[PDB]
Amino acid sequence: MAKLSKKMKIAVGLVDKTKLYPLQEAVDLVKKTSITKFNGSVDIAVSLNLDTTKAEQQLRGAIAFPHSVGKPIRILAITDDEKAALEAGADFVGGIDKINDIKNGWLDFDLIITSPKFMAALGKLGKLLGTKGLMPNPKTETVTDDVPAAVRAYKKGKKEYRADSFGNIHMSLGRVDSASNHLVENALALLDLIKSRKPATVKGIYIKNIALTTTMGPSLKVKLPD
Amino acid sequence: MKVILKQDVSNLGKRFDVVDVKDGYAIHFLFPKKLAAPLTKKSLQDRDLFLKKQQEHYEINKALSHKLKEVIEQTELHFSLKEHNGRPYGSIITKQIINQAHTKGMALQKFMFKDNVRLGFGDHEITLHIFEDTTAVLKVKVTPDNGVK
Amino acid sequence: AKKDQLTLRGPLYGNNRSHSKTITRRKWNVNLQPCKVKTADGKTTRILVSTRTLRTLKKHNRLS
RNA sequence: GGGGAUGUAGCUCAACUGAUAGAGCACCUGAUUUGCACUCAGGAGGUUGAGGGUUUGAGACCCUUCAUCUCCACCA
RNA sequence: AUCAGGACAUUAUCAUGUAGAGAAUAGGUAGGAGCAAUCGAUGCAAGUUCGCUAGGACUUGUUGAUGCGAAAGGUGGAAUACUACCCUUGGUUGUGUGCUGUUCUAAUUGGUAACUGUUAUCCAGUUUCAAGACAGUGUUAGGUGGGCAGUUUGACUGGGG
RNA sequence: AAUAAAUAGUCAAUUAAAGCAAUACGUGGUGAAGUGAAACAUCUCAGUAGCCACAGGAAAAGAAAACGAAUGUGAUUCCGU
Ligand SMILES: [Mg+2]
Ligand SMILES: [Mg+2]
Ligand SMILES: [Mg+2]
Ligand SMILES: [Mg+2]
Ligand SMILES: [Mg+2]
Ligand SMILES: [Mg+2]
Ligand SMILES: [Mg+2]
Ligand SMILES: [Mg+2]
Ligand SMILES: [Mg+2]
Ligand SMILES: [Mg+2]
Ligand SMILES: [Mg+2]
Ligand SMILES: [Mg+2]
Repeated sequence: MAKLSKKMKIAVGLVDKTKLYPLQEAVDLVKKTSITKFNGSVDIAVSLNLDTTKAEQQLRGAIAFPHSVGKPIRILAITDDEKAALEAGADFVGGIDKINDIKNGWLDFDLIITSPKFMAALGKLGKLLGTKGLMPNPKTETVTDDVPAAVRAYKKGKKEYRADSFGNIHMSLGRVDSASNHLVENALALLDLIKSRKPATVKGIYIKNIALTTTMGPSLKVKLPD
Repeated sequence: MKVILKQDVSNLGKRFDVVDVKDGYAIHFLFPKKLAAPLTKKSLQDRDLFLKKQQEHYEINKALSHKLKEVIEQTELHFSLKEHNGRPYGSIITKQIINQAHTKGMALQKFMFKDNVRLGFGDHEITLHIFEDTTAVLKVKVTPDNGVK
Repeated sequence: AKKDQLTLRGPLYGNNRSHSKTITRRKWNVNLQPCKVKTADGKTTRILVSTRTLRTLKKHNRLS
């Protein structure tokens, strides 16, 4: 076994890997286990009983958090109504010209929002943007006729969720300096949404494990793990 | 089920001990060898009483023995710089009674039957091995100072 | 006969139900086994007792 | 009535569990003998049982079916 | 009862790793680009890990700080540190089970022999011999089973078949 | 007695048991088939006949770890509904 760092032995010593830590207590502990000088993320890993090979069991969508996750997102809007997207708070606007900029390698944005008309031009870039995950999806409400309202929703803290190949969802709930109640409310909203998103084909226990962690922390097995 | 063995066997228990084995091996083959009675007088509680009391006197002996041994290992303030001639004879031939004239009161009692030194009680101008055993199990070594008064 | 000597509990006659629930009379016999019971260190008779009675004797330290 | 597995050159089969289909046999050609056969090597012979779904990546993973098999069940 | 063996999931035990591309071993896939250093480096010799036959680390030192270019370039479907987590696989005993394989015996068995009850081929007791957790017996569950039992084996029909 | 003790065994004394009938009633064990179902195997016949054991003047049962749905009844047995 690799020797744990000096700070982490202390942090791991603060965490019982066996105990079923109640949410609230976990959030307060997760904030305390942040050993970093930078403001870490508070992240949740939810292990689901999903066969993501099954299209009906592929879980993907978006959730609007009640509270901001405290990460600024740079939004590129690809729309004919560039003015309304800018007034909605898009950081970049443009039509086909920005698609050409993306083709030339400009990627100083975190999210693409587009109108249905532009997928044919963006489809040619699927190899570059898709590998980076920047490709808009209707299932995420990133393909919409009302680009300005969606832009506002993402600035309000709307995030996409996706199951990995193992049926886990990984999402960032907030920052370590965020209020503990806000992180708890964000965590509840995700768990209730996940519960609501049950495929009719999934028999038995749907959530196998919930883990909260920081960017640089141990995982604090949420109450009722494994 | 719990069964007490009265003498020693290689596995399980040593003399008076208790082992929680299945019905299994002997039972009607254990009684004839009466090497492990079910309990003392077959009574769970009565065996409890008996074995408990026996090993309890045993461990109070353990306690007094530990006391003696450690007060020796920590103190051993038994000093005798008994006048030593050097070229002429000089040794620790001060039996042990003079040596125990410094044990009780100033230090641990150090019972008479507990220092199992040999008939020599030191016979050199130098420190030698002092054998004190609180019991037959605890081994105590004393190497006190010596010199010329 | 197939019976205990300490108690008197013996066989039970009943039905042999099969598929189509056809009736044929059958008999359940007790698990008679031989055992030796000491009594005041003497008279170690080789009695034939059932396994239930054997368990009762075993839990009673061979008392009967 | 379910449960599982199989389907790939004409045949017999690897299956290349996604980073772009192969072997023996069937057949053509070449060499190959006085002749037959034998023998050796190239070429040809593949739309991966079919349809749908996912991702940048599936004959290959998933759904639906088709055919086959082995199991069970199988008191209208 | 004991012993030995693997088999099993596996306690406990660390190594091991390249689609290509990208110097990159990328095992994958998550938070996200650092973080260790007298508990001491870099370069080299001596061993070994190892196939992508490249690469990988380690320890046997020197050494004494570098950094480090997988911190920060770099291309790549996949990416860089480090928190990860899962690891691929085996590594040794291994855990507690059963699985065949021995030895020993007290259970138990005997239509071996002897003695006694006893003027007695039975029976009982005590031995001795031979087996032995087998066997036999009880319960449960498969297979074979006209040996045996209970029944069935239609109507029309220029009589019946 | 085997075999020291002790049992097995042997002997003696005392006390009870045997059997019968009332072509009838009770309890328990065991327990069919003719027949019906318009066949027959489920079922019925039927726990009947029969066989055996034990009685008694009756026997059996009997004083709630109960009925049961309520401000409920309060051993067993037998009759009507
Ligand atoms: Mg009948
Ligand atoms: Mg005979
Ligand atoms: Mg047996
Ligand atoms: Mg049978
Ligand atoms: Mg037949
Ligand atoms: Mg017949
Ligand atoms: Mg009939
Ligand atoms: Mg006719
Ligand atoms: Mg005719
Ligand atoms: Mg009949
Ligand atoms: Mg009839
Ligand atoms: Mg009465």
